[PDB]
Amino acid sequence: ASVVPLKDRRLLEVKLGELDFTPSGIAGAFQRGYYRYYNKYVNVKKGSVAGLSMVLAAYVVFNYCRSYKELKHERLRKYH
Amino acid sequence: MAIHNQKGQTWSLMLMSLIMFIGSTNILGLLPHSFTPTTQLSMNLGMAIPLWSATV
Amino acid sequence: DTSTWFITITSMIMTLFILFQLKISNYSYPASPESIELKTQKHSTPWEMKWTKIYL
Amino acid sequence: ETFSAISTIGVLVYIVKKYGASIGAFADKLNEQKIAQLEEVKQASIKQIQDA
Amino acid sequence: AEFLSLSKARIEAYEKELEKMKNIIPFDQMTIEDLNEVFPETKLDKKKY
Amino acid sequence: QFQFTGIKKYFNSYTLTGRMNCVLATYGGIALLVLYFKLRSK
Repeated sequence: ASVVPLKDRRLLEVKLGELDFTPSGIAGAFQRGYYRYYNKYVNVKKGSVAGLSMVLAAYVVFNYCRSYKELKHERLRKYH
Repeated sequence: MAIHNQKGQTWSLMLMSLIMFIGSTNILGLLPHSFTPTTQLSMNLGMAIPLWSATV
Repeated sequence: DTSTWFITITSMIMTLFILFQLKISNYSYPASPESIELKTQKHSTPWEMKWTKIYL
Repeated sequence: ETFSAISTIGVLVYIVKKYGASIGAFADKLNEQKIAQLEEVKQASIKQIQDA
Repeated sequence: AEFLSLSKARIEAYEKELEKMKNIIPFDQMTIEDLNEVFPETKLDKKKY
Repeated sequence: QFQFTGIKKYFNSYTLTGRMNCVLATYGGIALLVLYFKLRSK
């Protein structure tokens, strides 16, 4: 399973931003990564936001799971 | 690098690794529900003493 | 909070300083490159005098 | 109690403004370095071919 | 006889010195070791600055 | 095991003084004991 998780980061990193393979990241898949937010993080050209801001968005929702048991707070219903 | 200017410049290639670790692990934790290892007082007493007594 | 007992993190900090001394060790330096800028010239410069003595 | 979730995501939107100037800096960064490499490939040929 | 041939090797080594400079880079983004012939590297603690 | 010979020339250079975690180790062992001692007397 080690060659399974190692081929997740390697494949993802090349595809997400940058690597005949180095200039493939020069156009970048940042145009593919762009459409998720709205438009506004446009500065990803050489300081690439959507390359980095996906890992940090993954590390937040991964740490939302551990905190969920402690801060329950929910009634016998749903919120607004 | 500029201050030392000795044959104690060999030590300085480590000191820029020390700045990127607690430069990052203090900047990650500003996120919504993240956790910083330099919050706990345990490892910082293992960052001072093996470095400070490496000087004397 | 006032946490306790400390058997944790500090053994997981020195494994990290096998990582950071692996990445940052492979860093291209402009200054280092500059220091390889004059090594090619003056060997060929005296090589011009190597044919100046081979003739004269 | 996470209305401070938005304000740590709101400040990271204002830095995307200056990130469009960070690109120029990024583009500028190593231009000198690549040029720093163009000077050695240019000097070594021309200084030798006339000497021959 | 000798000085036209001792300059000829100095012409021949200078003809080999430029052709090895064309060997190093096939592209701007070419290589991190083929550029490690002209610009130098050394042993531990050489580059002071 | 090639996380060694890339940085093995570095180690025996500065671990002569840098690998003195014995003091750190000694402090850690003592710290664990005092915590246990206070929880023993509660």
